[PDB]
Amino acid sequence: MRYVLYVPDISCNHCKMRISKALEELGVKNYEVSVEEKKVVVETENLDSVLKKLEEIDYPVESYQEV
Repeated sequence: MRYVLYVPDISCNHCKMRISKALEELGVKNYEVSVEEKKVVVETENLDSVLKKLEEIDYPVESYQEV
């Protein structure tokens, strides 16, 4: 299923990568990051694993929502 995280730590361009590296190594297969809108979609079967990974890269998510 796919979820639009809200990651305000992506206020910067370097921050965009921090997520992606950790998502690729998490093993997501469909995702997008936005520094413009401080946002991440992931498409995965355990969202928890993503939200965990986000906190464990120092990037606490505010909220998410399914799309």
